[PDB]
Amino acid sequence: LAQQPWVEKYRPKNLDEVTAQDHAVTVLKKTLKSANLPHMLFYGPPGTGKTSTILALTKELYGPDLMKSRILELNASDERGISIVREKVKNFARLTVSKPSKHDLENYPCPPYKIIILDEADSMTADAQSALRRTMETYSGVTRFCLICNYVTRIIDPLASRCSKFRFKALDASNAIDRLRFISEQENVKCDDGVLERILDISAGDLRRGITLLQSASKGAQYLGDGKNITSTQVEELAGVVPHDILIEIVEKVKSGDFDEIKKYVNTFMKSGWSAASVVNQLHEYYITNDNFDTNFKNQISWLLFTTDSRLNNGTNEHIQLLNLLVKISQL
Amino acid sequence: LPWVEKYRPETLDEVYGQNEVITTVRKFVDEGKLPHLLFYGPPGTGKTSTIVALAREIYGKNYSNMVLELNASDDRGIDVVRNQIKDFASTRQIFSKGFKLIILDEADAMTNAAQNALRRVIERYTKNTRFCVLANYAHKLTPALLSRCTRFRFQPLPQEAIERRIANVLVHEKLKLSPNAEKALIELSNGDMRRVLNVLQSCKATLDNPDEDEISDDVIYECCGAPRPSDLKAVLKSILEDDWGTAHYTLNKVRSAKGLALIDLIEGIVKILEDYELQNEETRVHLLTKLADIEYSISKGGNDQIQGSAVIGAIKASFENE
Amino acid sequence: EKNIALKPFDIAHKMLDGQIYSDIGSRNFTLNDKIALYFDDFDFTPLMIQENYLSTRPSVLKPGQSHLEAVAEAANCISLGDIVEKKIRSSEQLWSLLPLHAVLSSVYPASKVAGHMAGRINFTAWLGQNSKSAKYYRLLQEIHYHTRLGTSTDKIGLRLDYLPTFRKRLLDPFLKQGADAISSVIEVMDDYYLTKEDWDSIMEFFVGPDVTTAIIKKIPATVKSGFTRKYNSMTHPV
Amino acid sequence: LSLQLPWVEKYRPQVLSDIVGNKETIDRLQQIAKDGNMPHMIISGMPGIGKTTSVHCLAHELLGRSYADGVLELNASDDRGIDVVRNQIKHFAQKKLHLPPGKHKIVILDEADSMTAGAQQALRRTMELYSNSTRFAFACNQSNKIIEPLQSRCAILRYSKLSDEDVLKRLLQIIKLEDVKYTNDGLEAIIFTAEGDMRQAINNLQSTVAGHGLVNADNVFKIVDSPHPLIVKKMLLASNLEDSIQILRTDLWKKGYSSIDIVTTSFRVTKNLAQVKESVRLEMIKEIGLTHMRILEGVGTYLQLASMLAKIHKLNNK
Amino acid sequence: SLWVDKYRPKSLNALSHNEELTNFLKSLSDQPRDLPHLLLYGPNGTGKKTRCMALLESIFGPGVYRLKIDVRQFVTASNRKLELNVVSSPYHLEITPSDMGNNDRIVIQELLKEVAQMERYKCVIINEANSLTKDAQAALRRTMEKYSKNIRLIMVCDSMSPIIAPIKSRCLLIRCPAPSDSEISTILSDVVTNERIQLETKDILKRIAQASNGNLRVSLLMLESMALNNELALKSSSPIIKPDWIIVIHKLTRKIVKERSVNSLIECRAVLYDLLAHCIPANIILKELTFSLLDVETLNTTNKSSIIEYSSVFDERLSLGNKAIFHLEGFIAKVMCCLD
Ligand SMILES: Nc1nc2c(ncn2[C@@H]2O[C@H](COP(=O)(O)OP(=O)(O)O)[C@@H](O)[C@H]2O)c(=O)[nH]1
Ligand SMILES: Nc1ncnc2c1ncn2[C@@H]1O[C@H](COP(=O)(O)OP(=O)(O)O)[C@@H](O)[C@H]1O
Ligand SMILES: Nc1ncnc2c1ncn2[C@@H]1O[C@H](COP(=O)(O)OP(=O)(O)O)[C@@H](O)[C@H]1O
Repeated sequence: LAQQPWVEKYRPKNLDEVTAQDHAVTVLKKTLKSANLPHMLFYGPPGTGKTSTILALTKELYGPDLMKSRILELNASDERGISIVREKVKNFARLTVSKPSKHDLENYPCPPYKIIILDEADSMTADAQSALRRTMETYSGVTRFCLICNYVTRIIDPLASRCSKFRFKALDASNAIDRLRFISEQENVKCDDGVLERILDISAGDLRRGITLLQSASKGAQYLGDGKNITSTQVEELAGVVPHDILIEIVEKVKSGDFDEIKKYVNTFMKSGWSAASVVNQLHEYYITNDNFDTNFKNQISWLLFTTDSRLNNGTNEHIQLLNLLVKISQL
Repeated sequence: LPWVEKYRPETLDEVYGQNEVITTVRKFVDEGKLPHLLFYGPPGTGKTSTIVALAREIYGKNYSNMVLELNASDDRGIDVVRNQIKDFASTRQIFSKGFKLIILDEADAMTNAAQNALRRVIERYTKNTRFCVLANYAHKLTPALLSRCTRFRFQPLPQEAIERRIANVLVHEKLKLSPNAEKALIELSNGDMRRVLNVLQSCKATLDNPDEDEISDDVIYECCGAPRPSDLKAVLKSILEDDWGTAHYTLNKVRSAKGLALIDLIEGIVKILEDYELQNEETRVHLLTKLADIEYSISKGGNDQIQGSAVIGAIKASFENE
Repeated sequence: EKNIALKPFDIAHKMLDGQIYSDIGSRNFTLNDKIALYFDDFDFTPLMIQENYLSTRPSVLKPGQSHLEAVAEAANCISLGDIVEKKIRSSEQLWSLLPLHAVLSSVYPASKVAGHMAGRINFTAWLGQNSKSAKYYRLLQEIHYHTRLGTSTDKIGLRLDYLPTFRKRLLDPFLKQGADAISSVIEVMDDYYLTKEDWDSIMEFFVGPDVTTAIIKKIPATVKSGFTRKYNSMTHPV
Repeated sequence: LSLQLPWVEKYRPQVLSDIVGNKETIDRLQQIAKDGNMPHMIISGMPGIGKTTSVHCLAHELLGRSYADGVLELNASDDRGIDVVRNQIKHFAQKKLHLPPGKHKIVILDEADSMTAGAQQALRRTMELYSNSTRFAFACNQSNKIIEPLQSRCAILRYSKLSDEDVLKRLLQIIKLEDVKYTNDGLEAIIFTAEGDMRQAINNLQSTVAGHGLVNADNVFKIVDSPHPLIVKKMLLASNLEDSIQILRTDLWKKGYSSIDIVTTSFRVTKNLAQVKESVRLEMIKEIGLTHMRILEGVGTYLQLASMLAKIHKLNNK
Repeated sequence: SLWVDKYRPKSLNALSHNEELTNFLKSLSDQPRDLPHLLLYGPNGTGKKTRCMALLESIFGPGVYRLKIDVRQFVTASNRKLELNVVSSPYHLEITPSDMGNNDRIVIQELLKEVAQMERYKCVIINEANSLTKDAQAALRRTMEKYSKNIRLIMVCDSMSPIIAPIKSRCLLIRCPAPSDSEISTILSDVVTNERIQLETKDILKRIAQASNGNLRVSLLMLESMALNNELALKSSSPIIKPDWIIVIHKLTRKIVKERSVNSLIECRAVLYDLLAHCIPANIILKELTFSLLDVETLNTTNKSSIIEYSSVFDERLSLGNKAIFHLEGFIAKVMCCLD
């Protein structure tokens, strides 16, 4: 048998199965009641159910059988660029709509149009979005577009004006933890207390990344072979997250302020293989949200962390950048 | 029908704010000496309006027999539209008035076709065809052979003319618009009439009662997909007054719930801060330099939370200079 | 005809002259003239400026500023200009940045260290060093291809770590044993599919105290003749 | 309404004596033409300086008549395909026609720097096969992108940007050859707008003459689609940062001027600000170039221009 | 052959350090059919490639070590034929796409498609996965999705940060920390007992482990060099042997500390040119120079902070630059100014 990711395995089938998007679900139901479906713009925090809801809407529109013949799922972050995506969209639109069978027509509305689902639309440049708008207005009769993005403000005004916008609220921590617990119970995954909370915290509330991390942790636990429960250290290891003890030791070494001690500790730390970017991110999280530091210290350390992150994003030596960042923080 | 086509003026007398260009074109056409024309400038100024007005002034009821409007950026292909132009050129009409009036909208998006096909099209059909070229952005026009035209630059329309046209559209469509919504629409379109008409039509579409409900600034901002000034002002107030934890929480919550990118948030915050009264110019220097650095780093990728906290810290440090 | 080669020298000498950077000299020779001097030969002027900006005696030093600070600022600007040049040459249609590269690589660093030439305007050594580096990288690639099946390392790791031990196993035995180490050297070479050409190339990668030119020259010619004769007298793995 | 020809095409250099800039390279080309020997040539220089125009002038001087098939220009990055261009070059070179003993067929390959190693080697082999019949001319933005075998069997020439004096001389010659009424400030403005670009200067002059007739600064800057240098100078030299920001927001950003034009005009004005110390000018130029790089990398926003003005003000007030 | 290669573990049972990782690899090899895509990240010379080869031997057998090398020619766009060295066995392939520079993407696509068409599955080991371009990484993720049935990737890199998120989610993260000094000492003791090397005390091995800074390859090669230099008899007073480039860099650091002048800068330029002309990477030179400068006992805290700041700045400039000598000379000049 084939293997399927848990993200696509536990997608809601129909609109009624979406938990914490009642406003968008109601608006989409009202639109579905109308015979005409306009272009749609699904925007909100990542991992809230945008793709799940559009897939459920498509399944209700076309039926489980005709759905695969009416959908072109594309990603705007394709490395091949604008030309390949636009050519694929044009080829999909040019092809005539497949004729539904009698069963599909009698059991489902089967609207004449075909739905194109484009993901990460906000990552497109202005020229790409203008070309997409030209294609949309060219084939508006046959193809209806659905743009999925995290920030509606990244989409140009001419393209955004043509799309009815649905805003998805960020999932409540209770709802996300309940969904993760249900998935773990269905998949027979043993977890200790607070493991799902740690997974959600690492994923920063993104339920997609949380489900992916849970599946990876389940695979790792199966490979462990002892049958014991998944622990927080395992999920931290699989996500590339530095343990809190090492971060506390880094903080103490910075607080002491001795240059030689900090250099020695950084040299020792670079031998353990932990990612420096994760260290910078966790240091930012620790220092910014700490009540024991005044406004001036945070003002300086935000710029310090920003400069270190900008230099790290350029593909530089992690040891030098980390040592410089720690030394600069220790001087505050 | 789209409101762009529906409310396009039918006569040269209805064009507003371009009096000098209108008079020059009228002098050119009234004597039957229409040359090759090039209309360049910002979008939504009245280029296509002027060309259709002059075409209907020349021919009138039979203008469709001589004019041909084609889009350069059409998905059909540059070769296909070139063949269409060549086919229209070979057409012959009984009346000898005028010439072949081919309109190439958005012909500047021809980074290869401008030197490949446009040169041949301009040269070969000189004897019997008058060409019109429309450009929107900077000089992508390949000046090597672009010089064979009459240049005409369109300047953005005055705000009073835009307001009058908006009022005319409202009274024709029986639409009621709040003054705040009108101000927001004018600010967002910044003189682009295409944007004004498209946003007005879409906002009318979103109304459950087009003939009874009133379009507010919230509807305009939702339709345009732009950051609301209220959200940006709330973020700026939280950053300036509240402590670090509250400012961080407020910024993240606002720019995640409302779907505002960090770069757009920075742009809006800068726009708001430009109107602030600051005693020390070092505050302005620090704000501008740090925010530009943060925006440049955002363009390259990087850590999003770190960049947001960098924005907060930069604003706080700059305003620490009073 | 041959004055084309002297043109970069003249440009570098004129741009490093401290007279044209004073208040009086700036009026006679404006900044546009200096950027035009750059554009006279835009391929060699940045290289010549980077080569010759340490050989000047600055007359434009600010009060309280030493020569070392001026050359450090010039080097900083030269690094920025190198980054700009890389961005220009990576993708086309960025040639509008040529004046910026002119200022960052030729004009500003010359401004910081303008003065009297202590010695002579020397041609840029970066071209020959780049060719030498390319040749040695090709040799290292060939050696790594030969020895990839026996060593668990990349090319850089082969250069940094394996080569000193290869030197100790392939050259020191000659010095300490005469011609008696030929069999051991050939065995070590065969264990890594190393040829005589590879042996010659390996000894050329060492710097500082580990240079082998004089050591190889001091080796008796009889030992080398016996080594090559014994290598040519037996088959080797491929 | 009658037959017309643009001044750029009408007064394009047809012979070597018509070229004003790069006097050393022009002299070398004139010596080559006088000697009557045509070897393979490679011309290197920044794009947009009319490198191929000198080769056209040399071909006109040498071949004279029979210019139909004697000279063929092709683009090394032609959309028709590299193989198609190479096959056309081979067909033309193998096609021999009666020519004077000192003359040969000339094939010019513009943008030859973009070619790859294999294509360059194949073209070198083709040129060597037909060396006695056809001479190959390659135009490249940089000579380092052409392989050494091509460089060794070719004469390398260096082409640079035209100076302001050459542009002024060419503009004066064009004005004398036409019915143009001009003033000194108009020509200075035209030269200022076109930084060594002869074609752009000629186009601007023709547009100004067609639109207003008399050539003065006001008419030139009305024709030109760049921010007015006086406005940019006022923005740069304002003693208060708020005034500079206000000028940028009102007279430049809200007028539809793109950020690229703004930074280019700022660079031009700062370069020619004779009333400011050259060190301050260099600092301002460095800041303008940094923001120009940021804009060319994608961030063409108003905030970058505001930060450029802030840094320039910080430099000015120390 | 060299002791580093002669005593390399050829099986998962022969590994001596990182016992938990060895158990994890054994468990992974227990179920060959369900083998996931792997991504091993850690410090250089810690045993990542050895562990990958040991896992391959555990899955397929000893035949994975019967390696043969070949050159594959790829005709890309514009007809620029390219040559890539591929080390292959009857069971797996090893590629280093970073050798092609920006042309790594098309090479990866063509080679992976060819391997998928040729085919239970063939394991492809990609070295220096962190230095792959983003387009190459996206193509690698696409080939992972398309050919997961016949291709099982084993990527090796020194840092997981350059790796993109989709690849991370589609693979299994394996962390390989550098061995401790005790484990390195045990390995060197085994090597010297196998080679019959006289030792006055194990403190010599302890010093070698400390001087190797956790690099097992470096420690093994240093032990072999020390044994060769001392007639196969290591004494407690035997000096630690360092590579030639490290000695040159230490001499340069001492020169910079001792004198700070323009002539010293010119001679430092000459030294840097000599180092660069002999296949010493610029980033390696900068890192070694910085960490030698930071180890000088005469420098105070302010000097060291300035040095590390300039090192960070010029390392960022090296990553974004083209001519390395420019950035290195700028860094040295800034350090000289800060010390003076
Ligand atoms: N005895 C022993 N040697 C090891 C072990 N792990 C690594 N090594 C040695 O370390 C050397 C270099 O390891 P390498 O495969 O290059 O790891 P990598 O470069 O970090 O991926 C090899 O030559 C091995 O001899 C181990 O567990 N036991
Ligand atoms: N409202 C919801 N109720 C239940 N599960 C949800 C909900 N929203 C998201 N999910 C989970 O998220 C996963 C898919 O996330 P997706 O919708 O692709 O994220 P995005 O919103 O970024 O498109 C599914 O496995 C699904 O279980
Ligand atoms: N000067 C003007 N006077 C009156 N209406 C105008 C003017 N300029 C633009 N419009 C309105 O804007 C709409 C579309 O503008 P259009 O001419 O298509 O912009 P562009 O100049 O980009 O072609 C038209 O329906 C027209 O009514």
